[PDB]
Amino acid sequence: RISGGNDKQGFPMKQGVLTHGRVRLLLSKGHSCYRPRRTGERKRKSVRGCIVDANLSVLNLVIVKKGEKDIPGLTDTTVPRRLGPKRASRIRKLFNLSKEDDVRQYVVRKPLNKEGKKPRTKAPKIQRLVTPRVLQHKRRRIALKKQRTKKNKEEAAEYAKLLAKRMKEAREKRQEQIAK
Amino acid sequence: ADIQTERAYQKQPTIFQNKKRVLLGETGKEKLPRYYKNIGLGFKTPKEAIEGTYIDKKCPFTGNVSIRGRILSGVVTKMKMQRTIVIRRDYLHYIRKYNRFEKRHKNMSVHLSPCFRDVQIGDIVTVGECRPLSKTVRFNVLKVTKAAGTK
Amino acid sequence: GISRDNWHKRRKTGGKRKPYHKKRKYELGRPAANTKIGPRRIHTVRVRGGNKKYRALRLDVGNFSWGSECCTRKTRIIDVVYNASNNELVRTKTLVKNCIVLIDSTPYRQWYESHYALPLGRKKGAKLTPEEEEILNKKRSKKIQKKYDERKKNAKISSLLEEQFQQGKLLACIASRPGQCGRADGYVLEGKELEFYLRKIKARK
Amino acid sequence: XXXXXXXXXXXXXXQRAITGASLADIMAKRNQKPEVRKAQREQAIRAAKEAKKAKQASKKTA
RNA sequence: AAACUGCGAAUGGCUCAUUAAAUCAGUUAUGGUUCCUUUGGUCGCUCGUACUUGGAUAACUGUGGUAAUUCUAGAGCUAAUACAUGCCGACGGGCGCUGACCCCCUUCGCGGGGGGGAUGCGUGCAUUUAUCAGUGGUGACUCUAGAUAACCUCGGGCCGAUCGCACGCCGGCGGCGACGACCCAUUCGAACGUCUGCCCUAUCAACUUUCGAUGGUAGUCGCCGUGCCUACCAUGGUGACCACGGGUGACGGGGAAUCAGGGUUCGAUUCCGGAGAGGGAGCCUGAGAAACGGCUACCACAUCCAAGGAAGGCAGCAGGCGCGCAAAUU
Ligand SMILES: [Mg+2]
Ligand SMILES: [Mg+2]
Ligand SMILES: [Mg+2]
Ligand SMILES: [Mg+2]
Ligand SMILES: [Mg+2]
Ligand SMILES: [Mg+2]
Ligand SMILES: [Mg+2]
Ligand SMILES: [Mg+2]
Ligand SMILES: [Mg+2]
Ligand SMILES: [Mg+2]
Ligand SMILES: [Mg+2]
Ligand SMILES: [Mg+2]
Ligand SMILES: [Mg+2]
Ligand SMILES: [Mg+2]
Ligand SMILES: [Mg+2]
Ligand SMILES: [Mg+2]
Ligand SMILES: [Mg+2]
Ligand SMILES: [Mg+2]
Ligand SMILES: [Mg+2]
Ligand SMILES: [Mg+2]
Ligand SMILES: [Mg+2]
Ligand SMILES: [Mg+2]
Ligand SMILES: [Mg+2]
Repeated sequence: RISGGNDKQGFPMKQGVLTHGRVRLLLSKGHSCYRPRRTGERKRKSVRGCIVDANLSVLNLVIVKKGEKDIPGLTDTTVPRRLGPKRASRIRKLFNLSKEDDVRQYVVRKPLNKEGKKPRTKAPKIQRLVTPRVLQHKRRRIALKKQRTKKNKEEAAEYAKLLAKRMKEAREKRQEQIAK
Repeated sequence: ADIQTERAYQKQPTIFQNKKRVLLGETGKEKLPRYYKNIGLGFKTPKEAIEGTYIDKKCPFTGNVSIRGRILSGVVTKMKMQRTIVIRRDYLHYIRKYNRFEKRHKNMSVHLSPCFRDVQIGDIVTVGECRPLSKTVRFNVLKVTKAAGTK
Repeated sequence: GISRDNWHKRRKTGGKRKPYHKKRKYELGRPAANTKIGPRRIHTVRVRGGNKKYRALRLDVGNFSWGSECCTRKTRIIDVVYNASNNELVRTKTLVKNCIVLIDSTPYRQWYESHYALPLGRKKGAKLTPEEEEILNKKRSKKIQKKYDERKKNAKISSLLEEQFQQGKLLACIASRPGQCGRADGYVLEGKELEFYLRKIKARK
Repeated sequence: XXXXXXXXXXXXXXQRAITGASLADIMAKRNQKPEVRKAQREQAIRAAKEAKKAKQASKKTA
């Protein structure tokens, strides 16, 4: 499957453009082949189109299906992924775990070594792991919710009780002044 | 009738006329209740507003504006604009060097509610300041006093 | 871009002033959002202070108050009959504040006939369907029949309105400006204004 | 004369050995059946419960 | 370390080209608006996978291209307070409309009256509209609060899927903090208005209005008040109290020099305000720029080139050239 462009002048190929040669484009964030210096800045740049010619410096090819014979560079040796999964659910995925299995046990460890230095095992910190801390913060903020509700209850009761002591004296003043 | 000149219908935005009634109360009369407000500085809102039939949104009494700011007075000179007049304020500007004043004047365009009428060129009008009504019109006529020679 | 500034302008006397500063952000005008009747289309604009202005390119529904009987229902908009500002704006059928518009009688007539149990805008042919007869003729209990009967004194309608229902289309006017607001919402034309505008639109012929 | 057809291509996640666990270990833990895993879970859970009530006794001791 | 994220880069610094009721000063207003932050308020008021959810991407690994840059493509991985998605919980209800049926009083009975009630439909703050009534507040609201009907943007509003430190209590409970957050209020403001004030000129006496001049009515646009802009009407508005036009070796003030009293002259320059970043114009980002140590053009200038292309902005500090009577250390 055809992927990457480069042309004799060095420009990338942007998958949208339908031409052969250069096109001047205004690139914004999220577009291909430009990474912005300042937030929300656009640049005008030169982009070689998505159609393939003898003009190209370089052409990048993905391999979708392997047919028969093994190529020297691209097949025989397999290079591992460094860095297995850092998120809890991704781990439950890799190892097919029910919700009730300890993720802590299954995490991939990096077998770190160097000449002259003691052999190490590294493990990434798991994120989105339920844990005494996380569980605590929850009941914490709920507790704050109880507090607010209580406060509104007590304050309401209070001001209601105070309003009456003003109201009976307003009635006393109005009634006494009127009957006079 | 005769109140509605314009292409659009002429209303008093804060009053609901179409409140339904018995056919015994429809035979009595149609009197759409005025909205009028008491303007604050102690100008009694004229009789001709609260009874009157006209509709002007920019009038201080029967419409939406609030009178806050400077309160000025002047004399009416030119009224050919519809619902506005040009008044002139005179004063003496002191020149320090010569120790004397020179005369000066300024012309203000100022809006005039159709309740006041018979407002006649050369009579004293006291105005108060409003939020801008137009390009040159920032004021509003609060009360009209006749010229010294009225009969 | 479009500057709604005051300083490109003559003085009160009319001497042109030379602008002291070049155009400022906050004096900016935007392009006109004309609003047409069709399937709902809306574009959010970010304005001064970072608040969202909701802009309406195509509208269909609007909700309206039938003020006499004090209700409000969510209705489908049909057409622009009349505009005080511009005839051009009627022609392209553009929704602005205070232009005048035809709406479905339907949800109103439904509410009404549920409230008063009375016929509205029905043909003198009198032809009815089962749901209709079971809502209108219904069944009552003593306290009920007294309630409804007590309201029957109240409900009678301006001949103009009555006719409108018979045609299926009501005359209404838009109080909210869809351009900045995002909804075209408004009120049914009743009584004096209704008769007035009727006179204007008969005059349009 | 024209093209009416829009091709639908599929995405496949293959498997690679992740550094520190070769594909044999990944598949060793993956293909592990429900009996094995349920035993391991309940055993670790009970070991942890014992350590925890031991540390509750060690909270009330101090 | 890096990189993502958040914030800042709108201040400060420089200069005085433009600019003559403009800027600006004292004066007032915002009841006609926007406001990152800070400070306090709110944040189980809504009756309808959660002991935790989805996908991607950078650093990193690697394969690269181009003479050239703070250029960047393709392939592998993997995070969140990035993006998204989305619950339990309180919660039992209360209140509105509906009301199958039921009771009681009354009645010869119809009827009249008082109730009680299964059933659905609605249920908060913001949003937009209409109507009703008249807790608190003003010199004055079409104010604030209340009640009714509905509304609610797929280019979506609020309701915390987050972080740390102590560790304790009867398998449950919680102390302090950190970020967040709609909305009030507040602070810093900002933006438009009010009243009065400017140098010379008549060898400038009439000026503006088909292309908004002045006002009216309805809108559009805007953060809102406004010919700001459109549509339709009206024919206005300014002027010897000097309009309009021209000039200024004109940024305006606070001030300076000189002075008996009165003046005359100067204020580019360290404080306050305004404008501008070679000239014009136009936008992204944002609470806030029409920003220039952001960007996109055109004009004028000028740098690199492998001739395809790329990159510019000292009226910041130094310093250099030119101009000049005239001004300091890379
Ligand atoms: Mg805000
Ligand atoms: Mg960064
Ligand atoms: Mg901050
Ligand atoms: Mg706060
Ligand atoms: Mg690399
Ligand atoms: Mg990749
Ligand atoms: Mg107007
Ligand atoms: Mg208007
Ligand atoms: Mg016009
Ligand atoms: Mg100058
Ligand atoms: Mg000077
Ligand atoms: Mg100065
Ligand atoms: Mg200097
Ligand atoms: Mg300064
Ligand atoms: Mg500037
Ligand atoms: Mg220069
Ligand atoms: Mg910012
Ligand atoms: Mg610029
Ligand atoms: Mg610079
Ligand atoms: Mg700067
Ligand atoms: Mg220098
Ligand atoms: Mg020399
Ligand atoms: Mg010297």
